[PDB]
Amino acid sequence: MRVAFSAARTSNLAPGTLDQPIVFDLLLNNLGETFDLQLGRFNCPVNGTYVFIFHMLKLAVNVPLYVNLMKNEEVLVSAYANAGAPDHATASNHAILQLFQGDQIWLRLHRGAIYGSSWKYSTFSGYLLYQD
Amino acid sequence: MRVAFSAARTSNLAPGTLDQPIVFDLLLNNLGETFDLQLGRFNCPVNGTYVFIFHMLKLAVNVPLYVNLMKNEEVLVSAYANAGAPDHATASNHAILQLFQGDQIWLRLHRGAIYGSSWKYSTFSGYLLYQD
Amino acid sequence: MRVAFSAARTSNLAPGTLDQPIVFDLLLNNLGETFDLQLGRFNCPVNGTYVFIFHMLKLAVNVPLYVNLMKNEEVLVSAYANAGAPDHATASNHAILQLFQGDQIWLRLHRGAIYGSSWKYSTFSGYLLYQD
Repeated sequence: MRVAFSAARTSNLAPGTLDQPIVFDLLLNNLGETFDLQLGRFNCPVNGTYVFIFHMLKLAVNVPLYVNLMKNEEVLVSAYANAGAPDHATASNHAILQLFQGDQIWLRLHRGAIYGSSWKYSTFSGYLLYQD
Repeated sequence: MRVAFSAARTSNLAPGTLDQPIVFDLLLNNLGETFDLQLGRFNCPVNGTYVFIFHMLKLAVNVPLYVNLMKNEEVLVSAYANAGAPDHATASNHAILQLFQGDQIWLRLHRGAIYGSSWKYSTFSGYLLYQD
Repeated sequence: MRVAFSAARTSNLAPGTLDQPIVFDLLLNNLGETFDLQLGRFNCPVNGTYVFIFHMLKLAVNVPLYVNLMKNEEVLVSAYANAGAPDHATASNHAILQLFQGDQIWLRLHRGAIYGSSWKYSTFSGYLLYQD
């Protein structure tokens, strides 16, 4: 009945193929124990309205970053970042939606690469707003 | 007593003049039925503290994007995006405020143009945090 | 038991040294009276889960912007912005965490400079999600 997670990447993610899940290595919060770091997946524990937000810093290489917020296998919302130079830029978006118990929410690295360090530029959080 | 909307643009918005409302074509959520897609307006149904957030991806043209979050006819907070090249960039901000029943919250495209597609880069959400 | 602040900078901040606090001059909201504008500090009034978010627009000079969300003296999460030219760009991030009464949350300008005007590009908000 109370759910809130906040996760960060503290090391770089540069997958060898397109459309890979963004796994996280650190949790700033995991109230309700709903977030699986190793899979990078939020497991919905109760039917309700949930809020999600993410900020992904891209690696400082001249290659764009595309990120999707996913519900199961569906793209919900997306973000783009590109510096037009070997520099960082940030891909961010948010969503509010009704979920059912068992729904999985996760972040997909469609294309590009993500910067991770102990300063936690690259973050992903969500919480239960209204139960039902 | 429970209010949450999340809207997206799935087609481009390139108004012919400055200071035009950002209309939305798709709702990811409309708990409480407070958001009018066609006008792009949130109609406050009850006095309370509300949270708003937006992410607007600009068209890939060398022209900056300025967006205002509006309360009735007043600029509340603003966002800027510019790539310095024919590339996308994202204008985002947020606000938390006390509203009265009948207040209207909406997004204004001050200058520039907004990218819309089925991948839903360009989003606008809000919700009731505390009733009163 | 109900806490929500939203603050903005309406004038430029260009500190003479690294790692300075971002003070705010304007409050869009201060439900619970927890935010000290002059220090730019949120004073946690009750143990609970809190959400924070910020958007900082950098000055239009070719110098990057680094911002940290701080808990007492600890970096929680960070943001970067750079245009690669004399142009604005936005440093944003968010976090959800458990705090105790007496904890202080604030924004640190690690390096760079922040743009402030009446259009309120540069914002910082937080609220109590769950008391306990």
